[PDB]
Amino acid sequence: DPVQLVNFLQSEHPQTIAVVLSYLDPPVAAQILGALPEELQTEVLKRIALLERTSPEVVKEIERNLEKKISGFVSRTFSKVGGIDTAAEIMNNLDRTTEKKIMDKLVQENPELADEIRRRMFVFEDILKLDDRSIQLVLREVDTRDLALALKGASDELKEKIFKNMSKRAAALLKDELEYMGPVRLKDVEEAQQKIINIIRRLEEAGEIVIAR
Ligand SMILES: [Ca+2]
Ligand SMILES: [Ca+2]
Repeated sequence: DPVQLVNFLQSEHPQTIAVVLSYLDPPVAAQILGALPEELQTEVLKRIALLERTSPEVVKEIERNLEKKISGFVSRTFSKVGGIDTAAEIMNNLDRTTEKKIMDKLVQENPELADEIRRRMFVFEDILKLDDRSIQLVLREVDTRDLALALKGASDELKEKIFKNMSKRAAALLKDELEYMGPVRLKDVEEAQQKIINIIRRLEEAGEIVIAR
């Protein structure tokens, strides 16, 4: 059912439809053209054909911004390459014997790098490997809004590890807000989780807690 497309275009003038249809894959562009009112059809195609001779000023402006946005992505992504994030992602994907060997050597040789990589490897579910005191320390820094949102994207064992580390009442209160907030978007769960991730990272940066490995 493409139809919502047809109504969008139905009430436009031929040159605007020609401009709109030209940024599509031609089979899609044809399906839409075929469904447009019969009286508009021939003239839309004529305008599509003659579009590189008329050449609207809007087309160049669309390219001038398409160009800049793709350019900037390329510059932000590839001007510097590698780094601590890359290193962390690689270690998370290595076989356990290899990553223990690499981490073991870095604890001897360059201990602060090992720590940087350790912090950067941490991912939300790694809270399960934190000890109770560490979790308790993390909780007195995170607010209940941020925590509840973050757990809406969590497994039971994770939720349980949190519940065991708060007062018997505040656990029951937390369980309640999780039941009654409902619809939340992935984006909001991610940054809530990331807010917590940074707190865990800052606390280990200060030597307040240990991240297991
Ligand atoms: Ca980079
Ligand atoms: Ca440190």
